Amino acid sequence: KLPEAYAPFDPIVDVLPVIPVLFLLLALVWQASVSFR
Amino acid sequence: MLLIFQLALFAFIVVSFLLVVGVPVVLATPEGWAENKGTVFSGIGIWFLLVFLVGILNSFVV
Amino acid sequence: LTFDQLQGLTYLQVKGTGIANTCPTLDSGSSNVKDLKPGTYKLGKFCMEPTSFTVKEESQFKGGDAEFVPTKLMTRLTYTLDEMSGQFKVDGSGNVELKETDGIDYAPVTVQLPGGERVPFLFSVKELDAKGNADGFGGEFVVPSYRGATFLDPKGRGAATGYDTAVALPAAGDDEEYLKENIKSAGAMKGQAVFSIAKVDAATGEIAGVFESVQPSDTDLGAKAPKDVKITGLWYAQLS
Amino acid sequence: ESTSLWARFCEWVTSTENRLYIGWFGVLMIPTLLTATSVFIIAFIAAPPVDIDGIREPVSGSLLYGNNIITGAIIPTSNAIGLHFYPIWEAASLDEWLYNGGPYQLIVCHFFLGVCSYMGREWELSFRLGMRPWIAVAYSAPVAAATAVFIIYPLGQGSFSDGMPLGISGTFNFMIVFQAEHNILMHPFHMLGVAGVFGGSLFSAMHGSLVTSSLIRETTENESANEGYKFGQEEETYNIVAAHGYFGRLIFQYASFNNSRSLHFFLAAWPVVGIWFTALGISTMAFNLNGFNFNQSVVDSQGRVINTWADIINRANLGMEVMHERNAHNFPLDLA
Amino acid sequence: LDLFDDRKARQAGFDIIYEARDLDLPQGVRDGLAQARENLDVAKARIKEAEKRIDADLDAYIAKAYWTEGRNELRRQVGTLRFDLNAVADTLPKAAKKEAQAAKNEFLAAVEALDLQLRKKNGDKAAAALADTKAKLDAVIAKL
Amino acid sequence: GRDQESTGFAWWAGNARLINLSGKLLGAHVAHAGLIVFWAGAMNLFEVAHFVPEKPMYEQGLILLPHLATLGYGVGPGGEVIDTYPYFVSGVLHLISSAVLGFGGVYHSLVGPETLEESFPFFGYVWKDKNKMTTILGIHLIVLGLGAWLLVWKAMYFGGIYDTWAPGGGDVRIITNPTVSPGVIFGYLFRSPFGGDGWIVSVDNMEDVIGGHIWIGTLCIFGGIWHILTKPWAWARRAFVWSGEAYLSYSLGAISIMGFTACCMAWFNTTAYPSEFYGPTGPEASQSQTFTFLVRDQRLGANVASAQGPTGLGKYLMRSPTGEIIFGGETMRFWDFRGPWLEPLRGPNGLDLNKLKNDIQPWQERRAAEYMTHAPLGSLNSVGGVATEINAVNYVSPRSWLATSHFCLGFFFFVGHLWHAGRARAAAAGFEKGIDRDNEPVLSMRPL
Amino acid sequence: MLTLKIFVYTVVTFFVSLFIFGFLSNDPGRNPGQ
Amino acid sequence: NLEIVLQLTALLFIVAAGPLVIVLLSSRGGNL
Amino acid sequence: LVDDRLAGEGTGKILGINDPSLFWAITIVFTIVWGVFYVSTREIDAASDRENDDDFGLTL
Ligand SMILES: CCCCCCCCCCCCCCCCCC(=O)OC[C@H](CO[C@@H]1O[C@H](CO[C@H]2O[C@H](CO)[C@H](O)[C@H](O)[C@H]2O)[C@H](O)[C@H](O)[C@H]1O)OC(=O)CCCCCCCCCCCCCCCCC
Ligand code: CLA
Ligand code: CLA
Ligand code: CLA
Ligand SMILES: CC1=C(/C=C/C(C)=C/C=C/C(C)=C/C=C/C=C(C)/C=C/C=C(C)/C=C/C2=C(C)CCCC2(C)C)C(C)(C)CCC1
Ligand SMILES: CC1=C(/C=C/C(C)=C/C=C/C(C)=C/C=C/C=C(C)/C=C/C=C(C)/C=C/C2=C(C)CCCC2(C)C)C(C)(C)CCC1
Ligand SMILES: CC1=C(/C=C/C(C)=C\C=C\C(C)=C\C=C/C=C(C)\C=C\C=C(C)\C=C\C2=C(C)CCCC2(C)C)C(C)(C)CCC1
Ligand code: OEX
Ligand SMILES: [Cl-]
Ligand SMILES: [Cl-]
Repeated sequence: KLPEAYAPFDPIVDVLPVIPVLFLLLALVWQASVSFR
Repeated sequence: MLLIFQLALFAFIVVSFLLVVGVPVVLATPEGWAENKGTVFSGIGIWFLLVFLVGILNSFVV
Repeated sequence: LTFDQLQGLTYLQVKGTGIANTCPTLDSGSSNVKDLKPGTYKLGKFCMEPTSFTVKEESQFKGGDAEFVPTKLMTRLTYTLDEMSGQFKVDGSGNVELKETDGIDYAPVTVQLPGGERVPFLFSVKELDAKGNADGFGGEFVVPSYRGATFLDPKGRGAATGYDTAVALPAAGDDEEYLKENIKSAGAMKGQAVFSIAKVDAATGEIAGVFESVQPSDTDLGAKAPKDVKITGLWYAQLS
Repeated sequence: ESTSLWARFCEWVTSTENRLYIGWFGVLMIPTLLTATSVFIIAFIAAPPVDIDGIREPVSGSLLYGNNIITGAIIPTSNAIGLHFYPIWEAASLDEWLYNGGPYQLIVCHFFLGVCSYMGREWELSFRLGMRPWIAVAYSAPVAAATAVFIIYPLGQGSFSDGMPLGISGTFNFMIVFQAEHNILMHPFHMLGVAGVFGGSLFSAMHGSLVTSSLIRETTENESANEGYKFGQEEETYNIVAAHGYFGRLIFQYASFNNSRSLHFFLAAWPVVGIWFTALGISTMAFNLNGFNFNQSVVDSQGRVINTWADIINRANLGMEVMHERNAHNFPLDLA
Repeated sequence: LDLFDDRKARQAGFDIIYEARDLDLPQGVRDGLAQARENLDVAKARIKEAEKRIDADLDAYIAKAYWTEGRNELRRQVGTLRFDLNAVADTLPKAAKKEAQAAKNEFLAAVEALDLQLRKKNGDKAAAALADTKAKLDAVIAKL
Repeated sequence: GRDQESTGFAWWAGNARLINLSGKLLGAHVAHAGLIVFWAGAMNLFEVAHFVPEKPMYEQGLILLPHLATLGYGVGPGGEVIDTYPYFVSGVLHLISSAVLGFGGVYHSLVGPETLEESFPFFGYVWKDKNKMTTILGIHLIVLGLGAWLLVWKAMYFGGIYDTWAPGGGDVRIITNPTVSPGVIFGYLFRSPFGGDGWIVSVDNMEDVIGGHIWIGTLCIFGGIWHILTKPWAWARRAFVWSGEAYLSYSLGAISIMGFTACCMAWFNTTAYPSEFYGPTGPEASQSQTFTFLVRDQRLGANVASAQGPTGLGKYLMRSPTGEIIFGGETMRFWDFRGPWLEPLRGPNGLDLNKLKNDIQPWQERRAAEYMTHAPLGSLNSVGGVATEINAVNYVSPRSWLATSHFCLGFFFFVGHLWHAGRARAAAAGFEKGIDRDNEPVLSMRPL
Repeated sequence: MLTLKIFVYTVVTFFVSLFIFGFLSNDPGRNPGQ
Repeated sequence: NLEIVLQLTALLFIVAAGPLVIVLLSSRGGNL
Repeated sequence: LVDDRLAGEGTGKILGINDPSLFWAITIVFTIVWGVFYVSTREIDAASDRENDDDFGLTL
């Protein structure tokens, strides 16, 4: 587990590792916004 | 110091969220990197200050 | 390699070399077993490394002079019996009685005769009880069945497990043609081994010599007649 | 012009005037594939039985030893060998080499080098002819599948005896045991592989039927329609717009490729991508990352397990598991 | 079937294998770490037996140049020495605990230096390293 | 950015528009670097949070914590995790460092210079400049050498590295005599990849592991200085395609090999990947099963040496085709396996029969029993055991995840070599867009 | 068998050497375009 | 269930932070 | 033992060189091929029509 001082912040850590796969989708939605120019 | 430490960590998380959205927006904005460049450096400076503040406070709380 | 030389080698220095399949050689020592104090010793590190496999073949040239023809080893370096233990009793008059108890005491070996015939056999000295003088002391040993009672043949037929008939033939199964193959037995046989002492080191309690063993081959769980296999080689042991 | 021996040799090797292109990958492909071909033909006809399981129970795989074309096979190397290198010179006699399954390793090792060099030789000719270099990429899909069943799966399992036998019935034994140990049917990658070949078969039939349906009339009815095409034609032999119109009405207008270049990329990508994943599937299952295991997934309120179709598959998998390599296992777990 | 009386099997740990394969039990219980920590007497006993192996078997192995036997003996019945030394040293008072840890590190350095010489097959340096190892071990046990 | 109208690359090949935009290409590579450091930090904290001390590391689906444990952080003797705080600061340090790395990626991509060749000649480059390319190769070669020296400094001066072969049980150990002999180093490099040899996957000492990284650290530094002070020779100039896409394909072919090697390292090696943290290997688990049944059947009373199987071979003990005494059954294939719990029972000739029936320590039995049940077999949905098993145990070995994933990455990055190297030659030759309709090469060749 | 091993080592080295020095012989220049 | 509520809440922000950047640039006529 | 074999399997020998004669087999063959290649480099490059200077080679 995390140290006791960092216990309230545990839920944030539980969703952090999925952020990098969001960048792939973020690039896709960025290209859609500019009409895939 | 536990309450002080967690407030500093929460403040660090909040300012990180502001930079996560604020920095790309001003960078993409043409006038942003010329005018808002001043307030971005303040955000970066505050972010680094909280990094060291949370870092030292970790010693007295863990 | 003597026993001390082998113990001075790491496993990585032996793995793949092939010297793991060699009985230790007894250098120096003596040629007189009389140097051994009479008594009942504890046989240890007994190992028998074959030096030749010959299989007796019936002579088609009449005369009935069935002789042991030379063979070609087929299963690589997996044919030395080692770690065999037991008791060794030395008599003042030179009488010798050796009795094996545990250890490998068996190794499946396959050799190929001229003509491409693979003859498997279970090279074993199981329950070896040899009595005699130092120059030659022989005895009989148990040769168990090459295949265990639960060995399934390619049709699923076995002795203690499997079909008792040819299931592939729903009608012609259980005919007189297939009765022999359907019924399988795992009975054991016996062989004769004659040992001889050539070197004896009283100080270290180590003995060595040669042996000759004659035993039957695999009977294919009673499906074929066993051939006669003559195994000649060296042997080594540590009395203690 | 070239006077040096090497300059003349390198011109001949890379010459595009040879009936069969050699190239530099061909100086590796030709000797390896001929070596594997020679031993394969000789072993398929006259090789002695091979003790595949390491339990001194030889398995006959040769025509001269009682097999037909369907049941004949080159038996994999003995389980006693494992992954150890077993060239003919590491055997005391050629009889011992044959008994332990030597020819399998000789074929597989030279064959793997052959297909890798065949893949490079495909690139090399494209470069010499000035065409785009990705036919070799499409050939990487069957190469990966061949590499997975002959090299990687034996590598992960720990023995060349677990490779695919070089035979028809031997292939079926490979698949059945593979299902029993890994549940390959429930693996998403064989699922993608099946969609790759079912889809590729569908797309081949559709593309072939659509082009054939749109052939521009250039012959009579007493001649083959093929005669309407002359090798080297600068004009198109079928009407792409007409074929698109048919398939557009068949489902709907935008479900059809109006672009021949996009259509042909799709014809190449779909089977190649599918075979890439099923090749990965066997490779992943080489390290025992099996397919989906839904056994006893559905239980009622009181805990009683309600069977599904997955459990019926497990019953079939159970039967193969307890029968493959009958005499080879002394202990209950099939960890090897 | 014919019956056999193996009721003695539970003694000498027939269930050690079954205990280690029980996922319900924590990892400490499966690996035997919890038992040694709970009952320090078994931990102290294994330290004494490990001392016996070092001050006896190793000397013969080095003299006879049985290098593989010496290295294996340093890891068989001794393969729990590091854990056992830590287990006993933890119970010591903090002031004594610090000194026991320093002594333990000295012994561990000597036994690894001895292991190098056995690997190098250097009899002279191994005998010198063995004598140092035996001296360091006595100091550690005295503190524990 | 750009568009297909002015570049000729569609959106799905959009990053190909950065080939000659060195400044934006820099930000692209720095931003992906921030992602790598971000994942390392985020996954580290994720594993630390989801870590329960009642289970071993390999039973919890952790793949990053074992890497920290092998470096000797928060592990006591015997592979027991004593403190996870070192694992925490590793995650935090990476997570924070990714932020500044991410900022530089975003800065150098969106608002920094597009091309560095004008404003910053030191960092500016053109792919055709072989001299400048080698300097960049030389510079980044030195930092790799320095990174290798960090490992040996950790293993020799800073705490040490976890040694699973350490006398007295596996523990963190200071490496004092690294093996830097040329014969040992060259022996691993040019060893066969087949069984028994295993190429470099068979390194079985931490002395050899950090002895090798001393060679790698030194070679990379000398190679860095070499490739900085020299430009490629004529033989190299006429052998390689000097284009940006060509240099990429060279690296793709290289890390494809590295991906495959990591797959085999995680699957076979037990030194750099201790079984205490990564779990048993494939060979280890199969070897542990026969060892477990050998031990339990001895107590029931049976001579394991004399016991026969149905096939006639030894049920418990047999001989390898080289003569060594090995475990019987199907695990005869894994006879070249070596493990910390099994070597004490092995003498020069193989497994020692006397030690197998007299001196089997309880800890050795417990290790083998644990390794057998955690064999590297599992399903896609992480159901432990063979495919013909019920949904009871939720376990897949980290070795299975590491080997399976990095083989798929290794193979796809080999297709990267095939793709990006083929296109590199065609584009340089000048026919990557198609055959010239008026100048078709085949039309000018003699018919076959 | 050593004679066989030396023969194969000679043969394998021969074809590999041709492959290595073949691609070192200005291979990229052997293309039909300009 | 407070844990999963917090996890979904934190997940809500991050899956929105990305699109929030794009829509702000699109609305403000940014160089995106 | 009963038969003779190289017994080099699984021994981790550099390039599989059990005996020094294999070294001469590889070295002699490589040197010969390298020898004929070395005396032909200039001729091969001459076909390029460029001189193998610092700007030689396929370059995009
Ligand atoms: C034209 C364009 C076309 C585009 C097509 C695009 C297609 C996109 C396809 C995506 C397919 C993947 C879908 C992912 C979401 C599915 C839900 C999920 O995943 O959920 C699955 C699980 C669920 O989470 C938890 O997963 C755990 C898995 O066990 C792990 O933890 C256990 C302890 O609980 C044990 O320790 C065990 O050993 C350990 O493995 C347990 O099952 C928990 O009960 C469970 O809650 O994982 C998790 O969500 C967390 C992990 C998820 C990400 C993992 C990525 C890393 C993968 C590495 C291996 C790669 C490849 C291997 C080969 C594969 C061959 C197919
Ligand atoms: C560090 C390695 C690397 C780098 C720097 C590049 C760089 C480049 N590649 Mg390349 N490539 C690589 C590896 C790499 N590639 C590998 C490993 C393969 C084999 C699959 C390819 C196959 C490939 C092709 C076919 C093409 C390129 C192309 C390009 C250029 C533009 C690509 C682009 O705009 O992206 C755009 C990105 C996308 C459109 C999104 C891609 C969607 C993928 C499938 C995401 C799937 C993720 C998922 C987790 C994968 C599942 C399997 C996984 C678990 C292993 C660019 C310079 C293009 C080119 O030739 O340029 C001229 C081109 O067409 N690459
Ligand atoms: C690791 C992934 C990665 C990276 C680092 C890049 C990087 C880059 N891409 Mg690319 N791309 C990718 C993946 C990636 N791409 C994929 C998967 C595809 C297929 C869909 C594409 C397709 C693509 C195209 C078609 C083009 C690029 C282009 C570019 C370049 C400029 C983009 C730009 O200026 O527009 C501006 C983008 C925005 C204004 C929106 C993004 C705003 C920020 C960056 C989002 C991230 C916020 C972040 C969380 C903030 C935290 C940072 C810090 C405060 C902590 C740039 C260097 C362009 C180019 O080639 O330049 C000539 C372009 O034409 N890419
Ligand atoms: C989704 C993409 C992805 C992901 C998530 C991973 C994830 C992982 N990879 Mg992988 N990889 C990938 C793609 C990916 N990879 C691709 C595309 C390839 C090419 C095909 C590879 C090739 C590859 C190889 C060859 C290896 C991995 C390995 C690993 C594992 C360890 C990572 C590591 O430590 O790296 C490296 C870490 C760093 C670069 C940071 C440390 C750098 C410095 C020098 C270290 C200094 C440490 C120092 C001693 C600490 C002491 C403190 C000091 C002050 C003294 C990890 C779980 C390793 C593994 O475990 O094998 C299975 C490994 O060997 N990968
Ligand atoms: C260029 C571009 C791109 C990309 C980009 C990128 C890739 C970026 C990255 C970025 C990044 C890479 C970022 C990062 C960030 C990070 C951060 C910001 C951090 C944070 C942290 C915090 C806030 C804290 C935490 C904590 C600790 C301290 C301890 C524990 C607890 C916790 C967890 C709470 C794209 C695709 C869009 C396209 C277009 C262009
Ligand atoms: C570390 C941390 C942090 C940071 C974070 C971050 C960095 C984030 C980012 C994130 C991101 C980066 C996000 C993004 C995402 C994306 C999305 C969400 C999208 C999606 C999309 C979709 C889903 C769709 C697509 C498409 C189109 C539209 C086109 C066509 C096709 C399709 C439909 C497919 C914070 C602050 C929290 C603090 C704490 C710590
Ligand atoms: C760390 C360590 C170690 C190792 C170390 C080392 C020392 C490594 C190295 C390595 C090296 C040192 C090398 C390798 C590799 C290389 C390669 C693999 C490649 C080659 C390539 C290529 C690519 C070729 C090509 C060619 C040429 C000639 C030119 C052009 C043409 C061609 C393409 C044909 C050991 C084991 C102890 C273990 C522990 C750790
Ligand atoms: O070798 Mn061919 O099949 Ca792969 O699992 Mn274990 O090992 Mn044997 O059994 Mn099931
Ligand atoms: Cl079967
Ligand atoms: Cl088994």
